[PDB]
Amino acid sequence: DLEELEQFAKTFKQRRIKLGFTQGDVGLAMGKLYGNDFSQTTISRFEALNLSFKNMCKLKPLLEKWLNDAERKKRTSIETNIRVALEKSFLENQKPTSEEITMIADQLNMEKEVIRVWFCNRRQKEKRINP
DNA sequence: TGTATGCAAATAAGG
DNA sequence: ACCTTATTTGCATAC
Repeated sequence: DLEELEQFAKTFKQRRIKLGFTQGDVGLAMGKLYGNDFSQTTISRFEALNLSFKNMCKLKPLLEKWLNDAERKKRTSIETNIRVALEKSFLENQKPTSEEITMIADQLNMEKEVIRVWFCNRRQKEKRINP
């Protein structure tokens, strides 16, 4: 429930730093503990209660565990120019075909997947511009 | 050097 | 497969 997490977040911040652990370590420690590591950003945000109640309830355990006991694909950096060609392409055809997508990943040196996702995100951005 | 944060990739859930 | 939709999560960078 509410306060329960309110506190856990706090005591966790104390114990963590006292034990000589940066959010950076804490994140990556869970890496060699569960598979998916957590960037410093997520750790910081969890401490500052800067996350959704659900995400907060989801993360408490994982962390809480780590605390006492101790006592995902890499983000593709879409470059400015590729982002442009992508935008150009989108302006011509919003919902590209699988093969078309493949064709683009081919001409733009990047993984096919990063493109399908971009086209889905773009269609989402588009909705926020024209409901 | 550690920590905060804005933008946007990537994801989970359900067709 | 692969979509929409809502949300989770990390890069990059300025305190």
